[PDB]
Amino acid sequence: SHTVKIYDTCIGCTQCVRACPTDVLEMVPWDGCKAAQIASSPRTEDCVGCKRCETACPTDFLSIRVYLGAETTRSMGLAY
Amino acid sequence: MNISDTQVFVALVVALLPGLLAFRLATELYK
Amino acid sequence: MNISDTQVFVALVVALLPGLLAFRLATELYK
Amino acid sequence: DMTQLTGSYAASWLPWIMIPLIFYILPFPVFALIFIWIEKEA
Amino acid sequence: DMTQLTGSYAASWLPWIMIPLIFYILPFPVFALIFIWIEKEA
Amino acid sequence: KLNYRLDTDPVQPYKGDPFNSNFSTAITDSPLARAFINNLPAYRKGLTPFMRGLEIGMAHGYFLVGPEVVVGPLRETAHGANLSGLITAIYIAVSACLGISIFAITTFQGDPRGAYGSTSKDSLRPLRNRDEWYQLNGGIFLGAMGGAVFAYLLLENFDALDSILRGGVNVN
Amino acid sequence: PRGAYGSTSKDSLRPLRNRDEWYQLNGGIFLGAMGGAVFAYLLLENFDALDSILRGGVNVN
Amino acid sequence: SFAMYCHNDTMRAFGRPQDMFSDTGIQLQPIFAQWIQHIHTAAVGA
Amino acid sequence: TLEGQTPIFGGGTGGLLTKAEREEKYVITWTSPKEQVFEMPTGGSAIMRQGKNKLEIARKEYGIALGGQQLRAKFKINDYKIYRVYPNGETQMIHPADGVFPEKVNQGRPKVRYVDRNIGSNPSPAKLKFSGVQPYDAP
Ligand code: F6C
Ligand code: CLA
Ligand code: CLA
Ligand code: CLA
Ligand SMILES: CCCCCCCCCCCCCCCC(=O)OC[C@H](COP(=O)(O)OC[C@@H](O)CO)OC(=O)CCCCCCCCCCCCCCC
Ligand SMILES: CCCCCCCCCCCCCCCC(=O)OC[C@H](COP(=O)(O)OC[C@@H](O)CO)OC(=O)CCCCCCCCCCCCCCC
Ligand SMILES: CC1=C(/C=C/C(C)=C/C=C/C(C)=C/C=C/C=C(C)/C=C/C=C(C)/C=C/C2=C(C)CCCC2(C)C)C(C)(C)CCC1
Ligand SMILES: CC1=C(/C=C/C(C)=C/C=C/C(C)=C/C=C/C=C(C)/C=C/C=C(C)/C=C/C2=C(C)CCCC2(C)C)C(C)(C)CCC1
Ligand SMILES: CC1=C(/C=C/C(C)=C/C=C/C(C)=C/C=C/C=C(C)/C=C/C=C(C)/C=C/C2=C(C)CCCC2(C)C)C(C)(C)CCC1
Ligand SMILES: CC1=C(/C=C/C(C)=C/C=C/C(C)=C/C=C/C=C(C)/C=C/C=C(C)/C=C/C2=C(C)CCCC2(C)C)C(C)(C)CCC1
Ligand SMILES: CC1=C(/C=C/C(C)=C/C=C/C(C)=C/C=C/C=C(C)/C=C/C=C(C)/C=C/C2=C(C)CCCC2(C)C)C(C)(C)CCC1
Ligand code: SF4
Ligand code: SF4
Ligand SMILES: [Ca+2]
Ligand SMILES: [Ca+2]
Repeated sequence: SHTVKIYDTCIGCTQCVRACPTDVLEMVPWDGCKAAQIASSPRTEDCVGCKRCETACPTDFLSIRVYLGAETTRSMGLAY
Repeated sequence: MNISDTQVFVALVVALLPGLLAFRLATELYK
Repeated sequence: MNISDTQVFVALVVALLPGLLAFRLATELYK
Repeated sequence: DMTQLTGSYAASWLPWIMIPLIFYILPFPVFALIFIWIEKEA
Repeated sequence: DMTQLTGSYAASWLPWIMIPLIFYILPFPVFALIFIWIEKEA
Repeated sequence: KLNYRLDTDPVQPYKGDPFNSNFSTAITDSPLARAFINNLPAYRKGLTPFMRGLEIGMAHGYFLVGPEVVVGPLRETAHGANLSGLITAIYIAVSACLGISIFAITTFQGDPRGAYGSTSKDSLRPLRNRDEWYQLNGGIFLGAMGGAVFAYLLLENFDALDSILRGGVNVN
Repeated sequence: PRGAYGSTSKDSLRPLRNRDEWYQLNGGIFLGAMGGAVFAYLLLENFDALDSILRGGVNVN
Repeated sequence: SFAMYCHNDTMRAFGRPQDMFSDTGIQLQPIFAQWIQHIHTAAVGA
Repeated sequence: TLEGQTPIFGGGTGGLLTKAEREEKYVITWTSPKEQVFEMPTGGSAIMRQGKNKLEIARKEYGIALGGQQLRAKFKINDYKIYRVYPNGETQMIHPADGVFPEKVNQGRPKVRYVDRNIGSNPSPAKLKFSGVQPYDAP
């Protein structure tokens, strides 16, 4: 499966969670930013690696990073 | 002068049309 | 005057030793 | 010559194969199909 | 003559047997062996 | 306001399941097509795998001889052309049987992947056991060799068979 | 069965422990041996044609 | 189509023109187009 | 078992394949106020019925797209759930994980795969040679 990491520069804008097409990310309570929330990736097994979350992330540099790893049936996006 | 090779082959192909329709009618009557 | 039948056969027999040693080395490297 | 079956008509090779096909090649498979049809359990 | 493959070198039957063996006799068994090797379950 | 009109649709969902990636057409579900396909030796009910393989081999090895006989590089002479056709059929059939053997070897390890798993419901792939595949392969090889030899014997005796089918053997 | 084919035998070199397996083996042995012998016979009967085949002599015409 | 062109190439390189797909080897006559030509020529009486 | 009536659909080639019966399958269930036409995830148009609807799909992305871009965005339906169904009949409700949509922060959700630094402080790979840990996984 791919690896999705969230760094402490997250501002809790929830854009990456909204952009994910397979529900890998979710917003969890936090105290490091004004929004009082941070992104999390509890379901990286469903991550396809589309990197839509990285596209949606507004911070510079990215607060969410996707590292492509071992390929599975669902990470390759195979319906067969 | 009898018919040629092409005419015989054309007749064989044309005869397929009543052949298939005969099968359809026979199966329809069997119902 | 090129080599004879016996020389070709001797070369073929001799080439067996590097072949077996290559198989041994490949299997050892696969470990 | 009149020592063999021949044909001056077009495609004289057709009876060469159709006669065996209809009379002693296909009839046994056709009988087999009918036998299966009439012996099928309800 | 130049109507057939020949060989003036020693043991000219050797290409005659080895070209088929290496190029269209053994390669399919070798491919089968490799396929078995790469498809084996852990 | 919304009328799918599925009840009057000439093309129905396949086997009543609209989400099985298939349609009920004249090719897939007509009575004649169903009878023909299901009564082919690959699908005929009750057949042992060896008999399926035997029938398939006979048919395939029979017709595989012809192309090299007619348009092969030995077609200038009858005997050479027939030999080349027989050899081509034998080579193709042996390659196919080796492929079947290695398919059986690699597919049936533990629970097979894909359509040959225990939970698979692929109606088009009914040979779910390795032993069935090996029996099928033996039948395929023997039938293919037999059909190729039968075609080769018929072609080698083409003059005799031509005299036979014209009554020329009744002169004496 | 006596010896290595008994039920309690553990002869790993003799795995065909059933009578039906031996008859299935024999059927394959006979048909395979006949086919292999005929295949060698056909190649030897056609040695002249095969020699021209493997030397390209069939490409003259 | 293209593999047959490659077959023609290889056969010509071997010096085996009789095995080529050509008017003098293994012919592939477009009989339907020729028939259409003949019908269209004979339609006007030529 | 999962309750709901399948939408009106005449069939198509974008449905389930061998993977559905061999490895896994997904089911999206929802409730609509009326019967209306929607777009199937793999092409074609279907009619969702007035009651509770259940749709079988091959990939989780199909269900996520249908629920978000069509059910919520267009039809204002928010009660859809996505389940993963295994060949042995075992079914787990996977979306939403805890009954609250992931984009809305919910108490009790732990931080997963969080790195306590900015991305520019990842160690160089030369540090971790032969250690088996990636720079992003470094402590
Ligand atoms: C490339 C292409 C190509 C080519 C090339 O060009 C070819 C060729 C060729 C040539 C060589 C021959 C002719 C020769 C003459 O003319 O003369 C002789 C005859 C006689 C002798 C004949 C006599 C009579 C007989 C014996 C009868 C028959 C029997 C049956 C088979 C049985 C049946 C059973 C059941 C009922 C079905 C042939 C034949 C063929 N086929 Mg070919 N081909 C091809 C293809 C195909 C395909 C696809 C397919 C489908 C599958 C096919 C089929 C078939 C069949 C069935 C057949 C027969 O029978 C024949 C024989 O073998 O024979 C012996 N191809 N072929
Ligand atoms: C009912 C019409 C009829 C009848 C009685 C015959 C009779 C005959 N034909 Mg024939 N034929 C016909 C129509 C007919 N033909 C038509 C329309 C064609 C053109 C497609 C041909 C083309 C044809 C060829 C090419 C050859 C014959 C030959 C023959 C002879 C041997 C039988 C055979 O091989 O059949 C072959 C028959 C076909 C290839 C196709 C037949 C198609 C017809 C229309 C089927 C009729 C079915 C019938 C109405 C249903 C019966 C119902 C049942 C209750 C009785 C035999 C004298 C052979 C011959 O000349 O031997 C010396 C031969 O080689 N026929
Ligand atoms: C790497 C060296 C090398 C190369 C490239 C070739 C190339 C060739 N040889 Mg050859 N040969 C070699 C060494 C080599 N020879 C040696 C050392 C011997 C004496 C044992 C022979 C004896 C020999 C005979 C008797 C014949 C050929 C023939 C041929 C031709 C057809 C191929 C064939 O049938 O192979 C046949 C090869 C062998 C019987 C033995 C080969 C032994 C070598 C050392 C193996 C090399 C393996 C290689 C290094 C590993 C590759 C690794 C991979 C990652 C690439 C081809 C031009 C045929 C010919 O003349 O056709 C016209 C033929 O009939 N060879
Ligand atoms: C299926 C692919 C295909 C395509 C796209 C074409 C396209 C063409 N062919 Mg052609 N042809 C094909 C296959 C094909 N051919 C085959 C397989 C044969 C051998 C019988 C021919 C024999 C042929 C001749 C003799 C002539 C053409 C000609 C032409 C051209 C005029 C069209 C025409 O009316 O010809 C008519 C074509 C046919 C009647 C061929 C029948 C094609 C059917 C529909 C396909 C059935 C075979 C199928 C591939 C196998 C079925 C598989 C099974 C699972 C069902 C055109 C460029 C003409 C040309 O060159 O004009 C300048 C011409 O004179 N073709
Ligand atoms: C060279 C000529 C050789 C002989 C002709 C072909 C023989 C075999 C033809 C039929 C085989 C498959 C049977 C139907 C396929 C099939 O399964 O059909 C099924 C059909 C309906 O069966 P039931 O009503 O019991 O329903 C069962 C369901 O599975 C299908 O609805 O019943 C029949 O058998 C049809 C009637 C008998 C057959 C009537 C006469 C046959 C055709 C006559 C005309 C021939 C013209 C030939 C033109 C080329
Ligand atoms: C005419 C030439 C045709 C092509 C050459 C022959 C192809 C087949 C040769 C190997 C078959 C048996 C495999 C080993 C028998 C065997 O079971 O070995 C087992 C060996 C170790 O396996 P594992 O480490 O998984 O342990 C499993 C245990 O059961 C054995 O330790 O693994 C291999 O397959 C070896 C490495 C792959 C093969 C390396 C390259 C092959 C040789 C290269 C040099 C060729 C020289 C030729 C001189 C004449
Ligand atoms: C030439 C050619 C070809 C071939 C063709 C063929 C092979 C044909 C065949 C044909 C045939 C072989 C036909 C047949 C037909 C048949 C018919 C026409 C029949 C009919 C029948 C009837 C009408 C009757 C019916 C009935 C009823 C109704 C009921 C009861 C039962 C009965 C059966 C009595 C091809 C395309 C390859 C190519 C081009 C050229
Ligand atoms: C003559 C004669 C004979 C015969 C012989 C023979 C039959 C031979 C053969 C030979 C041969 C046939 C050989 C071969 C060889 C081979 C080789 C020499 C190879 C090598 C290789 C290499 C070196 C490489 C390796 C590798 C590695 C290391 C790893 C990876 C993989 C690879 C493979 C790449 C006899 C005794 C009977 C008798 C007397 C006379
Ligand atoms: C025909 C037939 C069939 C079927 C069959 C099958 C299913 C088969 C399969 C087959 C197969 C399944 C085959 C396979 C093949 C394979 C191959 C062709 C391979 C190759 C390989 C290679 C080429 C390698 C390479 C490499 C690697 C990867 C590594 C190391 C390096 C090297 C380079 C060596 C059926 C039963 C329906 C019926 C009867 C007839
Ligand atoms: C679908 C259909 C069709 C088609 C058909 C076909 C495709 C056919 C084919 C056919 C064929 C292609 C056939 C074949 C057959 C074969 C046979 C019948 C064989 C037999 C064999 C034998 C008898 C052998 C024997 C042997 C052995 C086993 C060993 C020793 C040696 C000998 C040689 C004695 C048509 C279009 C018309 C129409 C429509 C429908
Ligand atoms: C250990 C080794 C070795 C040895 C080897 C050997 C000993 C081999 C042998 C081989 C052989 C000894 C082979 C054989 C094979 C065979 C075959 C491949 C056959 C086939 C057959 C067929 C294909 C048949 C067919 C048939 C039938 C079934 C019926 C009808 C008729 C016919 C003929 C068609 C060497 C020293 C080199 C090196 C080191 C190691
Ligand atoms: S890479 Fe794609 S699937 Fe994975 S978390 Fe990012 S947006 Fe979601
Ligand atoms: S990772 Fe980026 S997109 Fe996601 S919440 Fe943090 S700042 Fe927003
Ligand atoms: Ca007589
Ligand atoms: Ca030639």
